[PDB]
Amino acid sequence: RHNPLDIQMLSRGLHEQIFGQGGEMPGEAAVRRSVEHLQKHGLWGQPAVPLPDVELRLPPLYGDNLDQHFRLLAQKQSLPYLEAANLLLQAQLPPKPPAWAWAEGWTRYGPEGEAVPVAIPEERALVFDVEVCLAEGTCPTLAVAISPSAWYSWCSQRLVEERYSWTSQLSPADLIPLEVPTGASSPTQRDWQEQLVVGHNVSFDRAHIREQYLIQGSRMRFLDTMSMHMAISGLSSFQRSLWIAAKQGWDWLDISSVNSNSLAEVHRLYVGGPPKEPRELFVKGTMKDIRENFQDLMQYCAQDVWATHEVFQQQLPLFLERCPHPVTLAGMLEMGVSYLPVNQNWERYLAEAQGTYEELQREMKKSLMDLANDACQLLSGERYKEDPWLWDLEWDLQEFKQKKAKKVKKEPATASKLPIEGAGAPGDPMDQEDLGPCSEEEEFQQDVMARACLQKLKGTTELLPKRPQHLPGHPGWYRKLCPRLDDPAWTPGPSLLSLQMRVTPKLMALTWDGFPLHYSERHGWGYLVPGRRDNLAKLPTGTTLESAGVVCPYRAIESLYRKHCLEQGKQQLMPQEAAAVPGQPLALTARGGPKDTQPSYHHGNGPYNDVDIPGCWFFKLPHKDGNSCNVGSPFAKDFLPKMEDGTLQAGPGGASGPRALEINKMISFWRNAHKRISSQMVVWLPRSALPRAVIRHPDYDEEGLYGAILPQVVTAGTITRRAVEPTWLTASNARPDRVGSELKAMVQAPPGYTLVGADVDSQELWIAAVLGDAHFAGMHGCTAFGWMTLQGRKSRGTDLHSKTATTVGISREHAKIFNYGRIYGAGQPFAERLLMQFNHRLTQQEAAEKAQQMYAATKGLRWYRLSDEGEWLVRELNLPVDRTEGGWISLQDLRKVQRETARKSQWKKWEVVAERAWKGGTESEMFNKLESIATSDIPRTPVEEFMTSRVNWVVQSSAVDYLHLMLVAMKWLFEEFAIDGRFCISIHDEVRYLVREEDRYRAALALQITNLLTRCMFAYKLGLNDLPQSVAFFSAVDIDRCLRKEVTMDCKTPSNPTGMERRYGIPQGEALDIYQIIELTKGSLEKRSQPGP
Amino acid sequence: APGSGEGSEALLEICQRRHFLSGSKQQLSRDSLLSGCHPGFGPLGVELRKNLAAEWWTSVVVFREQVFPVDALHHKPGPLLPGDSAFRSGKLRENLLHGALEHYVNCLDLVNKRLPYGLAQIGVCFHPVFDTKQIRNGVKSIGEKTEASLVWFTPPRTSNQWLDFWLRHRLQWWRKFAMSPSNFSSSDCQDEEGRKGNKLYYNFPWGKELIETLWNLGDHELLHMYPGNVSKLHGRDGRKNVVPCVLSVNGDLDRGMLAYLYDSFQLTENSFTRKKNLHRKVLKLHPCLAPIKVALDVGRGPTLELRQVCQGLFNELLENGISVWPGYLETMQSSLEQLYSKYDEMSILFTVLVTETTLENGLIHLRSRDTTMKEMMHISKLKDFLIKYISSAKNV
Amino acid sequence: EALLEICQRRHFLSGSKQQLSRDSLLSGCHPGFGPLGVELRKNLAAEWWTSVVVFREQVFPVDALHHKPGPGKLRENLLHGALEHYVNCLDLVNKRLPYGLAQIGVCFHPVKSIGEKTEASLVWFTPPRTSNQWLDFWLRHRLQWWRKFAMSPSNFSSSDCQDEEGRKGNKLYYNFPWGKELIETLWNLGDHELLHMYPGNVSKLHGRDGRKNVVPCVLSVNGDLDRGMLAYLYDSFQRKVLKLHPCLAPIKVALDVGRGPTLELRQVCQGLFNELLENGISVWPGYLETMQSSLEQLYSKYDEMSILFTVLVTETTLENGLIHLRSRDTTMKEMMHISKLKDFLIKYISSAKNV
Repeated sequence: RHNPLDIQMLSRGLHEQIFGQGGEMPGEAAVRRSVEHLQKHGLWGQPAVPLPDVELRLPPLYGDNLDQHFRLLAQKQSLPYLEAANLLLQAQLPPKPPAWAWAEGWTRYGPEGEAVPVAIPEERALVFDVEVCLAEGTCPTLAVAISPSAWYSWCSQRLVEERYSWTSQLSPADLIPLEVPTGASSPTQRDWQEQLVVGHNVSFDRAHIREQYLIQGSRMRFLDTMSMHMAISGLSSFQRSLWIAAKQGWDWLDISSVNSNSLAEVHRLYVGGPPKEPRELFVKGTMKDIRENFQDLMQYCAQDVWATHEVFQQQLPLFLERCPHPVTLAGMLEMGVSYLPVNQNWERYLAEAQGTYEELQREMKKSLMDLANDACQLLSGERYKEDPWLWDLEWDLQEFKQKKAKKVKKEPATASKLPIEGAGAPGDPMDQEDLGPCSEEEEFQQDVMARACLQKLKGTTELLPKRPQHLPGHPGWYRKLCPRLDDPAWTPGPSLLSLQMRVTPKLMALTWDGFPLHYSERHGWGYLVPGRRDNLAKLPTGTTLESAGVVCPYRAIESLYRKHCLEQGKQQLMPQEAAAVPGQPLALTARGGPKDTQPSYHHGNGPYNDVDIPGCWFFKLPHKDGNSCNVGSPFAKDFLPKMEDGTLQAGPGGASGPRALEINKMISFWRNAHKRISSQMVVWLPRSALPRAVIRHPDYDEEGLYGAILPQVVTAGTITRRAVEPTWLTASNARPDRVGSELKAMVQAPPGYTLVGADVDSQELWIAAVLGDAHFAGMHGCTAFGWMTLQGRKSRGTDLHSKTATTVGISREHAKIFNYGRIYGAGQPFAERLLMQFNHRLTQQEAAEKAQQMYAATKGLRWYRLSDEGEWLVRELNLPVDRTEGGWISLQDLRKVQRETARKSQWKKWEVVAERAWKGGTESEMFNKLESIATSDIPRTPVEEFMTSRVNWVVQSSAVDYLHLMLVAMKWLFEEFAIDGRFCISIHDEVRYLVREEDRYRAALALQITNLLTRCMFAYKLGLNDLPQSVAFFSAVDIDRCLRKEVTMDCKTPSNPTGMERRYGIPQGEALDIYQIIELTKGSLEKRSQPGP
Repeated sequence: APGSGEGSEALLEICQRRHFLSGSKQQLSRDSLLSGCHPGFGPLGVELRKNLAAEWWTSVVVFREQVFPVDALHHKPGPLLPGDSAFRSGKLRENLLHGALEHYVNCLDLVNKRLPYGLAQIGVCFHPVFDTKQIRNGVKSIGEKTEASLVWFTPPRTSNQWLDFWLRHRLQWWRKFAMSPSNFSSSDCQDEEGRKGNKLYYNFPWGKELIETLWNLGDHELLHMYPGNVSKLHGRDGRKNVVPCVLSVNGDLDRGMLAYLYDSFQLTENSFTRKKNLHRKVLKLHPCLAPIKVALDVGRGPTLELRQVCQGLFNELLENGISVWPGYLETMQSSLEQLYSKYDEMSILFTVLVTETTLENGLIHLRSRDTTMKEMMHISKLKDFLIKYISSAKNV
Repeated sequence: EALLEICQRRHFLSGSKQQLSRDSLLSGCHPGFGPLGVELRKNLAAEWWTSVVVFREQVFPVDALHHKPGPGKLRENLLHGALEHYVNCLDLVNKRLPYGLAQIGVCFHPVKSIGEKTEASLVWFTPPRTSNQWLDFWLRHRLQWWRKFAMSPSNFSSSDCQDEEGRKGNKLYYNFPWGKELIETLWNLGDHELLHMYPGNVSKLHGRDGRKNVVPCVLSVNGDLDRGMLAYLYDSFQRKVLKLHPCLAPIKVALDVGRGPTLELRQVCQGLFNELLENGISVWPGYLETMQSSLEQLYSKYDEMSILFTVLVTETTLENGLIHLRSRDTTMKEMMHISKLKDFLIKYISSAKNV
């Protein structure tokens, strides 16, 4: 239809549920105010140079007020589960702890007793819990049940089952084929009529739901008791933490602190403690014994669990709907029932993955080991048994047998293995085993003469030096072989203690950021102030005789930071602007680095005490993001890694440490990621998989694994409710390449299937967008598409973000993120801080200039605003007051004005419950993430009461809403024929769904359209009655058996593993676009569009 | 560039001297060296390449599957259809793999026809260097290189994965024997046909070099070799039938070795921009790497008793399974220090100078090994510590 | 030949019937060397590598060329390559005397027709005086190689030849019923196969008595290996069974599944196989393989595959750990602790280099 434009095309899809050019934009004032602008913000005149096209032809919908039809969609999903939940909620018969029981169910809350579990809950609705051993098996050992009755299982009969003990191999390894056999209680009940929804708190119940979903079909839906909590009674990152310290052991605890326990404290409050848990933790680690203790108590665990379920629940709904939406609720119902494919490959993609981190370390070690070796030695100096020896000697320790008791006074028939030393238990030593042969000697000649004379010579050499019984029982040399130092002791995966070994940095000569010194091993770095102060090595004739005399290691250690000295200074100009142990700067003085002082966010210097000889040193920054102590680590995660890739760092002459820092840099991300990743373990489809020879056509080894892992996506969670899967909802491409420098691909791969999904850009930036514009009168705007302006212009909008940095000519990926940030919570100080660090010397003052400015430009007129934030002027003006929703709906409870609210009270939250609140900001942002923080650069998307939080969360809370529709509509439409498949994703700005191959094109429309709607709908509530083209037809909808954003990619890196998509499995298939996709599907389906393509 | 040239002389000169490269002259110059118009390698030369073949060889032999082209035959007399002469020069194998093939079907009878393995061994093949012509007679000259070819007759499925499997393994082998293995990449530069199999290279002081190779020319040459009615035996899957695939054989090059001594001391730049210039350097071979493990030593009197028992160590040592340099001779030439230097310039791990301190200072395994650990060693434990040394060192 | 037919079995040499003749085999012209031969060969040569090479580290591995430009010739007197490097390596040991420079190079002679003789060579250089002493004895040395603490090598002949243009040294032969054959030929070029080759300022070469500069003598210790196994290939033979000198036997042991039978037992055997391989012992499993192949129709192949032992891993072991094994000489089926089996063999092995 047509092509109309008081702005951006809208055409004829509208006619059905909207109007294309239909928004009642009022005459001169309204149409003009918006226009008067941009003469100031410089946008119009040329905006009239568009690339407008689209031909839209779709009739799938009916309703009056799209949302009216949205609440309907929400209605269907929400209802069947509302009904089965209803009855679980009003249920009358409390708890019945009978004796206890054993495995698979039956019942037993009883007039008397139990049994009859041949098969599962005919219950129609219940709750459940699950335990899993440190037998580490992610598999079960008991599952607790309420409304009807159900039960515990094979943990505790498991304990009399085979295979030998702990830490190697054993049976549960083969318990991986246990999955299919086990189920999750079948996993299901029937899918025939009413399906029990399940209200629980968090994970691994998410594991009861580790098996309830998986077979790819199932109308069970759940919802956290912890999620909702977050949702209703939740607290912010920093506020809660401050709130936590003071709270257990001053305004509005009503703390509602995630987990269960602290929430029950707020909802109900009695029997409020932990029936169980002092146990189960005093060794969420000891088993074999477990059953004993279990039999007696595990019923306890159960029950405690129940109350929670019951206590949060019967009270958790009402207040939830006290913030009343159908959609929010239904959208989260499916979010929880998410899925993730996997194949034979995860473990392998993951195991090849594991092989590399080692190589790497193993390798820097030798490098290291060697470089340190070379170094220390080449410096002929002083006297042996001291000085650089000390260094080389500690790190390298080996061939020791001194101690640790064990066996002794008992042991059986030695195989020439006889540890000496050995002290307390080991010394009820007795006679035996030493003598010589009749037998024979090897060569006839002087050889025997000599050979045999040698042992004589040697043998006696023993009667010679040292003590004689060391000989009895010869050693075998504990361990290693070359130059390496051994802290071991600690098993905790991914560890390399030779770097914590202070000293490594003087070795690995390192200064160069702020240009130089070399460093001190872990604190700060020297400079060149040939004092005339600092140094009075001076003289005269005195110095001659006495300097040499020395007195203390100091004059020798001093002489060293002094040779070290002139050289550091000469050495600095040369590279910057380019010996008997006292030649290599770092090493000498540094001996023992780098000492007292404080991290103290020291842009500064150390007023003596510290401070000796010719050069001054700046106790290297920074540490806020670290938060509390002295730098301590050169490779310290956080700031430091950033600078390794950073502009400044060291290893001056060659490959050396660059290789080193560079190497480690590669693996850091994986270390930590590592554990969490390897951990999900998994379950698999054995034979009762996808039928129809569907299994057949896809192509399939049949010698591979086709199971899948499911991660707890906290329904809600977050105060924004966004998501709660560190590992999986923290997906990333691979900028800092390497193992798990994303296993994303491997993630999905079922044969007969493929996954439709996509990415909406600034799904967040745009929301912020119309919001303001819409309230700056006509929603066209300024920042937001007013200022996002029509612009894309060849490269694209990042070129706009680019505009932000070019005026202020600078990198953009570093500039873009901070606006997002500006968009979020505060501005002013935060820019200076972050910008400063990532930036350099302009110092606080210049930082000021820039921070203030950037903020000035998008929000810098008097009282509160001009530039770009009439919206925030509204987020702020609408939200510094009462409690609210986000113009769309749903309420975010904790509140500055609103925490305060029955007027001005009690010192007014101290007036520093608010000042302690002044302190959280910046720290909180570099903290926000527990895993990695602010992310890696090149992408990096991660973001007490008062604006900041609140304001930041509006956008966020509102992008949650966003997610739910995409979802609600899609779920809806899948039902709506052309059936397809699954998923919840809701990852970042990505939302992937699974589909059979066919109707994979079909879903494409779904998504497409679903967004149009979402988008469409947003404006009507938010702003009013209309919206544009560009957004409408996304970018394109992506289809592939792989999981990476923007298909062709190929993902070399994991630097390892990297034959990748060659190393193979899959390899990239495009996302159709909007125009194309519609061509094949032609007006969607039933079974009608069908033949031709 | 001038610094790069100096590094080369250092790493080459040391090779002429200290005997690693038998021949001297222009036929040796980098370019020529790589072509092969060189006279050869020192004994040292042999010990390393042998260790290598040997060391590399062990890995190859291990898994459930393993065999040989069995022979490796310069050979090849014959006319027309098999190989096609293109240009000019000679008749000495150019495909250790080719032969490996005739042996194929029988290699097939092997393992019960069961298998889908890798049939191979090591031997010398010849390369000619013919930049370009015109001047006089024509097509003269010849270069030589000792290769390792592993063939594999793989199903359509061992396929890309089995090829890719190799990628993996090979790479970990190098790093294993590499002092700074980051100079060992792979590319996938070629073919609009047969598809993948990547080329390998080393990062010399002047860029990359082609080393090993890796193709998947899955079952295309056998059809070439053994015509059929669409004949013969296909080969077993395990109850089905298939025509066996290609196995990419990194060639050899003496070069792999050639890059190692590089890696080791390659490590030029090492101290090119760091510390004071006392850059005497040392070459560095992973222990298993080095041709010689240690230089026995002996000094003072009686001159013999000590030359003796060194005599003594050697055998004991010789016997154990340790390469040695006997230093009785050694007391003669030089003065202590340059011994060190030579040795370090030699890679010989540690050195023990049995002198007055040796019996008469009754005992002592006298010190040497670097990072300057001149710690006294009662001769034995240590001797048998070295036995350990190898073991752990090797392992990784 | 009786052995001839068994000899190929699963080809222990590449070549059909008429392809390989007891003359083409003596010509190496045969279609080529086969499977099991190599192990032996790599095995053989290697033990020689010890023979003279490992024993008294007075000598070293020299690397001589295979081809020659200019007059375009073939590698026939591998004894030559050494010549060129003498000067090259002389510098090695100050200037002392004497020693050699071993190099097992596949030399030549391709009889018209052609073939390749693998061979190995040693080139020691002794002075005139104690030349003869440090000469006749030499025979003695490896006299024992091949004999190497014999089985049937109670039949290794040696003949003396007057003369020739070298100054003599004797040849080597083996007791071939059909027709004896020359195995190695040691010379005594006490004279010049240098001199001209390395003329001019003779004082540049030469060696020493102990204090006096002199030009040493020239020697040859070659006969070619390629077939050196061909011979040893006969002491063996005398139901079908082929016994062999342990340390030599290309492979060392074998095994398959049994009683278990499917799955795990088989997997365990392979792992065991792998463990034995790590330190240094060849072997052969028969898993996945889908048939029992009997036990005496499969054991005759061990004979024919002149193996050495076996280890029938069974289920009467999964709860005890005891396999029933044999040997390929006298069958006295024994029982054994399948584990200590690691340091086992080494005995029968290391000590097999004894008697």
